[PDB]
This record gives sequence, C-alpha cells and structure tokens, in this order.
Amino acid sequence: MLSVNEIAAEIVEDMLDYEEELRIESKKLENGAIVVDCGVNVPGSYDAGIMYTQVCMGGLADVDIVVDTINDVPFAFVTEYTDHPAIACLGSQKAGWQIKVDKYFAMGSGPARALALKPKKTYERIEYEDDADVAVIALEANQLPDEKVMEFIAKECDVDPENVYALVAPTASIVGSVQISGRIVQTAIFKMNEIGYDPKLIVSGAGRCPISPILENDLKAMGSTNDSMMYYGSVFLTVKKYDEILKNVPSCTSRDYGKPFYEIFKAANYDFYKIDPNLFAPAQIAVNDLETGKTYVHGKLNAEVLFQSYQIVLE
Amino acid sequence: MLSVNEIAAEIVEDMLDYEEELRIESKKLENGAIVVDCGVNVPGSYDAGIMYTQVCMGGLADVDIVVDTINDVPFAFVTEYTDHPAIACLGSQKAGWQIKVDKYFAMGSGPARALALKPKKTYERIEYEDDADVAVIALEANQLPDEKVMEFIAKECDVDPENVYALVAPTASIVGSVQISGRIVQTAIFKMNEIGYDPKLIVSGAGRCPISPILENDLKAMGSTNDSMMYYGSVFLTVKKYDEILKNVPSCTSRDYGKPFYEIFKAANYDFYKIDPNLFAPAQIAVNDLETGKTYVHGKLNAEVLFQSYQIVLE
Amino acid sequence: MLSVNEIAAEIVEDMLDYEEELRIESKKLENGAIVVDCGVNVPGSYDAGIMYTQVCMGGLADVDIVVDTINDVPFAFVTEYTDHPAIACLGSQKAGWQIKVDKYFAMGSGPARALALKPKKTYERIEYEDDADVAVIALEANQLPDEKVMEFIAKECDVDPENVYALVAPTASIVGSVQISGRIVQTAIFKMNEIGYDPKLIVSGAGRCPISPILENDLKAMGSTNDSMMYYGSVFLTVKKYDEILKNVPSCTSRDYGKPFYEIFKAANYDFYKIDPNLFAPAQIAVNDLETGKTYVHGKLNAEVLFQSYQIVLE
Ligand SMILES: C[C@@H]1Nc2[nH]c(N)nc(=O)c2N(C=O)[C@H]1[C@@H](C)Nc1ccc(C[C@H](O)[C@H](O)[C@H](O)CO[C@H]2O[C@H](COP(=O)(O)O[C@H](CCC(=O)O)C(=O)O)[C@@H](O)[C@H]2O)cc1
Repeated sequence: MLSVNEIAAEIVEDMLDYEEELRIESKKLENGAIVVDCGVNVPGSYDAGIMYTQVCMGGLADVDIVVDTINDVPFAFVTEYTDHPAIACLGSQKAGWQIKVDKYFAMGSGPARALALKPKKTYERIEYEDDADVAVIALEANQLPDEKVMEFIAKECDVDPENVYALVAPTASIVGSVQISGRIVQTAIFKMNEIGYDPKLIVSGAGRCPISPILENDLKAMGSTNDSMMYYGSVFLTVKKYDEILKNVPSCTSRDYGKPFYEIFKAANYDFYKIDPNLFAPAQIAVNDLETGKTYVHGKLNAEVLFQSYQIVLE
Repeated sequence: MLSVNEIAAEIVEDMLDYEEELRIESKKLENGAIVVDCGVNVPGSYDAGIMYTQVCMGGLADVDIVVDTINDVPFAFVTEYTDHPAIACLGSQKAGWQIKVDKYFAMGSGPARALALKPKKTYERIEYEDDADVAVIALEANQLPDEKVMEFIAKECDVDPENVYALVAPTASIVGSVQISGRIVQTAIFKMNEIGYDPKLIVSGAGRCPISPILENDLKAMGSTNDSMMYYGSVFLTVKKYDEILKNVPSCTSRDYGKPFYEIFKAANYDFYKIDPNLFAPAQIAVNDLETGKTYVHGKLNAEVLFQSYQIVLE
Repeated sequence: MLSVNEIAAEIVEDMLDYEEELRIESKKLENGAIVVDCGVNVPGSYDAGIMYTQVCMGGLADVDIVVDTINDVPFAFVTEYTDHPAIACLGSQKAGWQIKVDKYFAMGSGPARALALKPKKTYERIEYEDDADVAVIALEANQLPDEKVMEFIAKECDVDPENVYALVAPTASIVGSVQISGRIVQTAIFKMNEIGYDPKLIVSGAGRCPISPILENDLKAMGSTNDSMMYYGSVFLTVKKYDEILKNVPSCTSRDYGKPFYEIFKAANYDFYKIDPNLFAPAQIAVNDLETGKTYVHGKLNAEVLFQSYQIVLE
C-alpha cells in the first residue's frame, strides 16, 4: 500500500528546505500546522509550481517543464506521466474537497483528500485510501488559511494539527498556472470516469500542456489556465480494455466547445463547484488498448482559441 | 576506471528501494541472486523503464521521457544522450549475449556483458573491460530466470550468484517499450560499427524516439518497438573524422526498408537470417564532424509507416 | 539571502565527484585554487556543459537538454528557466569580467563576478551583492589559468585562493556549445537592460535554444554558438509592467540582422569585448505583462540562417 500523504510530505519538506530559492514562505501557526505560501504574498516560481503539482499527485507522478513553441511562439509546457493514474489523479490531485470555514473559501486538492475521504464515492470507485498521521493539502485561494481552517482540515483527516501542511496559491500566479496545466492527465482520467469508464482499468497516462501566461486577475486566470488543457492539452493513455464510449473524452465533443472557459466560469457565478463536471476534458487523447493492441486517437488542438484565451498580442 | 556494473548496481539498488512505486517486484533466489521483475507478472512503469534503460547503458547515459506529438497525435518519447557511446551502447546496452540454459532462452543486455565479455571481439574493439564483484544483467524475456539460470550467468561473469542482479521484462510491456526506444543512440552506434566505421572515432550522441504503444503480444511488440527507431528515431552524433560511408547509416538505405518490421518479419517467416541486418538502424542522423566542422544529415522520418506499425486508429 | 557563489560551489563539488564520468579534469594549484578543465585538454560532456551552465547562472536556474528537430534535422537543445533572472543572468551569468593577466586573456562569467562586482554598475542596477567566502568563476578560454591568474581572481573577490574554483572551456568544445546556448534567457535579460528596461521588473524567464555543433576552430565556433540564440533562440518572459520599447528586444530589429555572426566577430577584430552589444539578442520573445495580463510576442526564427552558421550539409 502506498501512502500519498507520506510521499507528498517528503516533497513538502524539500520545498521548505529551499524556500528562498523557490520564492515561497512558510509559517507554523499557533496549533503547530504549517502553512506554505506558494503565491498569495510571494511570487513562487516554476520549480515551486512543479513541486506543488507533484504534491497534488501524491508523489506518484513525474512532472517537468520544457520550453517549446506553438505557431512559433515560445511557451513553457508541463510534460508529466504517472503509473498510478486513479490514485494520483482521482484519489489525490482532483480538487474534490470544497473548503468553506466561515468566510474562508478554498478549493482543496491533494493527498489529505485520501484521509478525509473527500468525496467518499471516489475512494470506493478507485479502491484506495491512505492511512498516515501526516496530512498534506493544496489550496487554490487568494488568502492563506488560519488556525481555525487548519484545525478543521486536521479534524476531518483524523490527524493532529501539528501534522498538517497546506500549500496555497491563487489562480493567477505562476504556481497556479503550472499546477493547473499539471492536471492535464487528471482531466482525461476525470472525464473518463464522468462518462462511466472504470478508472481502475487505466494502466498509465502521460500528458503535455502549455502553461498559461498570468492574466490580470483570478477570474480571467481561471479561464486561461483551464483553456490550456481544453484547447491545447494532449494525453497518451494505456488501458486494459477499450470502450467505444471513450470517443467522447475530448473537449471538442462538448456542447460548450469553442467557448472561453472564462464564459463557463462566469455563468456558474464564478463558483468553480457550480461548474457542470462534464465540461472538464483534454483537447486530444490517444488511448492504447492492451486487449486489442490498437491505439485510438480522438480530439484536436486549437491554437487559435488558445491565443485568444492567453491574451496574446502579435505584431 | 568506470565500472558499468558498479554504477548500474547503484541504480538497481534504487529501483529496489521504490518497488511498489515503480510497480516492479524482486525475489532473492536460493543462491542469493536477485531477480527483479519489471514486467512479467507486474505492470512496471515509465520510471522503471527509464531506470532499466539507464542500467542497460551502464549508468553512462542520461535518459528521460518527454510527451510530444507526431502529426498532432500525442506519444511519450525517450530523449537521451551519452558521452561514452562505445562503452554505454556497444559494451553494455546492445543485446549481445544470447542466454540459453536448457529450454530457458533470453536476450541479455547490460553491464554483465562487460564481465562475461560477450562477445569478446567487442571488448577488444572498444578497449574496455569491467572489473567488478557484482554483475547486472537485463533480460528481455516472457519468463523470469530461476536458480540455475542465475547460477549460469554468475559463472559466466565470474561473480558469486549472491552478487548477480537481473532485470527482466517482456517485449510487450511498458518497460519493454521504453527500454527498446531507449536504444535509439545504440542503433546508430551499432549500425556505424557494422558498416565499418570505428566506434572509437565517435565522441558522443544524443537521440529522440517515440515509445511504442503496447501491442497485443511479444511478436507484434517486437515489430512496433523496433519500428519506433527505424521509422521515427533521430540521432545527433559527434565524430572525430567523418567518412562518406556514414550516408549508409539510416535504415532507409537498406533494401528491406519500407514496411513495418513485423510485416518484414512475416515476409521472412520468422527468420532473422533472411533480413538485411543493415535494416536495424536509426531513421535519421546528423553527424557533426570535428575535422571539417561540418554537420552531415542523412535519412528521413516516416510517420505514415510508424502509424501502421503502432496500429493507430484515427476517427 | 541567496549566495550565487555558495550555491554554485556545491555544483562544482558535485562535478568534482564525477570527473571521469563527466570527462573533465581538475588540478589544485600551489596557492590552493581549484582549476577544473571542462574542455581545453579533455573532451567534457553534455552533462559537464549543463553543470557549467548551472554554475554560470549561480545555481538559480534549471537547465536541461532535450533532443528535437529543426526542419526534421535532429539537434540537442537547451531548455531552461529561472525565477531570479536579474541575479542569475546579469549578476552571475553574463560574461562581464574581462580577465587580462600579462599574456593570459579570458572572458569570465559566473558567480565570482558578484564578489568582485564586475562591472559595478550591474550590481547597482540589480541591487544584489554576495557575501560568500568562496568564489566560483567560469572562464571561456583556450588555455587553463595558472597560479598567478587565480591569485588575481581570488584577491579581486576578497577570498583566499584556497577557496576559489575556476571552470574552464574553449568556445569550440561541447561545454562551450552547451554553455553558450545556455545563455538564451540571459540574452533577452541583457538586451532588455541595454535598451533601458529595468531588469528589476523581470519576474521570470524560460528559454529554448539549439546546441551548436562544434566547428573547426574557436572563431567559427564563436559565430555558430551565438547564432543559435540570435537566429533560433526563444524566450518566454514574465514582467511586472510592460513597456513598448521591448518591441526592440529581438535580434531582427538590429541593423546588422541577417548574416551569420561569424562576419560580425571579425568586424570587432576577434575581440568579443569589441562587438556592438545591441546585436546580442534573442531571436524571438513572448512577454507576459502582469499589469495588463497581455502577452506580447516579437521577433522570429530563422532556420535558413541557422543551417548556414551550423555548416549543415544536406543530401
Ligand atoms: C480540469 C479542471 N479544472 C481546474 N481548474 C482549476 N483552476 N483548478 C482545478 O483544481 C481544476 N480541476 C482539478 O480539480 C480540474 C477537474 C478535472 N477536476 C474536478 C472537477 C469537478 C469536481 C467536483 C465533483 O465532486 C465532481 O463533479 C464529482 O466527483 C463527479 O461528478 C458528477 O458526475 C457524476 C454523475 O453520475 P452519473 O449520472 O454518471 O451516474 C452514473 C450514470 C451515468 C450517466 O448516464 O450519466 C451511474 O451511477 O450509473 C457523479 O459521479 C458526480 O459526482 C472536482 C474536480
């Protein structure tokens, strides 16, 4: 049995060893919980974004950045892979814990979800849960959580607060852009499960996605970071048994395709948890089926929409 | 003073510390030999694949995976380089030792070849021999080696079985796919030797090759993994003195070029013998000549053949 | 505070633990200075080139090599990024220390610059100074510095020669080619400062640049290594506030744009420090402005000129 919280805790300790280099800052609160700021009152960095992504994926994914071009324009890209896709993506990475503690609101991702069982149905579906006495959570938020928030997280995870760590970054920050593009494989796995495909059948997944420039506020950044995956995110997946249903994985099969994610976000009143989950999906996928030995390709890339989404200005 | 077996054993010790994360399993046999299953009864992983390949190359190469596209279809690629191409590729990685013990048969690669000296003529040519009390072999096989097999290998290496490690994966497995595409530099070096170009003249090489999808059995996989290099493997090589014979390195200069290996092999009725050996070669190379300061490009890529080989189904 | 010398010294100690693997050679001089030959009487290596580049950037950058193609011709590329672009690129990397000790000439780069403050105006512009009592310099030179040269460097940095390290490689060497393409982010940051843009406004930068083949002498190599960046170097940059003057960052906005830099190296008398500093610029940039949330793209790639600089011979 692997422990995503223990593996991720090792990465968080590495992050804390290099705080100044990574442009992050931590604080131990009055109950002993550790809050790591990766973007609210600090700049963060590409490497902090990679480490935050690795932590969200329970330490069970490789994540790196390579610079490449789209129609000759240079971007940083995330390239990543995992051989524990259900656990890394659904059991850890997905932001499946909505944190609401009086006026404090955050989207919660990462290994702590596998202790608190958030949501319970996910852990039934992937047949995984952790048992650790350390909890590691990743918060997408424009404010840092206080003692009361950390005490609530600790309680839900059945751990002491002194054994809770939270990484925190806002949507519009470099760590935000990196970690959200770092969910490229997770988008595919999540969309596959939403359409009824058993994620326990998925053997491995590898993905690439450009890293959104940082737009002027958290709301517009929600749009462009998500469009990175929807219009320009590519996944190679290996599965035990193919299902014709997987033709409906790519975003271009959605009635909302062509729309800026910012549009969809606005209609949900800027509440991420009011977005229809059936809308998150990768631009393109290739699915290697171990049963037939065939590889089925679905989807397409769309630089035109992406450059609109990224507020690119050409000469 | 570089020991490919000592360096490789350190990598194998790492693989042992992370078995469950890598999805591999090890057994210590009655004679003490350690057999590490990287794909027979276990799924393996992309990282087990990279480490397997690093082991094959004696620890003297960098090997990593990046996700990229071919005609927009996503694949995982190996990207690799070495500054010891003779030792890493000829003295270690090449599957140059046919292991035949009763009815057990496997192609052996990796550092143990440099203790067994298999074949002797290679070690004379590259002016390398290892001197070590530990042997690390990598076996491409559908069955794990038992006590008697490991005793045989240890005898041939002159090491006590207690100090022999074998990594094992079948041709159709993720480790199989990764480690075979991870021979992209080795196929250039080996083809260069084959056509009469002294490997001692070769300074370094750096290569890129897509990782084949896993096909439905070892024989089809033998085809697709090899076609990765023959139809879509690229190598940049640096040499002390270029000779025009090197125009013959690319696989496209073989009389047998043009169909997927498995179909060529079908056409030879499973007969190694009746296929031009010059077919085993990279798709394209660029050769930086240190003498003239020119860089000579030969060969081409072939996505059309690659996609037949990979049994790609487009919509 | 981040000490570029203390961090870089750790990289050099790592290089000293793997000399034979990296194909480098070190000597401790009489005064205790450690001279690491990375390319003068030894071959060096791609990995030695990456570590030399990392040391030039003060350990404050990520540097890796990926193999990819330009018009299908395979090359090794540097992919790199930093979140301390003023410190790493201008405070450390730029070769801003002209070394002239009797008959010994070298271009000096690297963290020792931030101890000797060379040139002073740079340290005033970026507001950085180091306080280490170790010094690490990178010399681009075709001969190894002796006891007297290292005495001069140690004195200028206010450190005992026993605590000084020098890395040394000529322009025509693998370490030369890697390290110079490894300045792709720095070329953008330097040009930005040149045209009056405060480098303190620069949040981060990420770049890709092909690694030049080694040409037949240091003079031709000065041309092709530099053309890598000027004709095929791409940079993604983040800044706090955009300024329209940044439209003049790309090399193609210079009067002299269009011919290989080999013609330009002569029209400065083969003196690097005689070259007009406004020609020294990246091929293409994307500038993400945090204020407006827009990303402005300028410049263009030029494979045709690159293949000429590189002395590519196609069939
Ligand atoms: C790409 C996304 N973007 C994004 N952006 C930013 N800025 N930050 C992020 O963290 C992030 N996401 C990461 O989390 C990404 C995303 C993939 N993750 C995500 C999405 C939604 C949620 C919320 C939620 O709980 C989620 O909707 C839920 O887990 C599943 O969704 C619903 O759909 C299903 C409906 O049930 P069915 O009708 O399928 O029932 C079937 C029948 C099938 C049918 O015919 O419909 C049955 O029971 O037989 C249910 O399981 C129900 O839970 C959480 C994470």
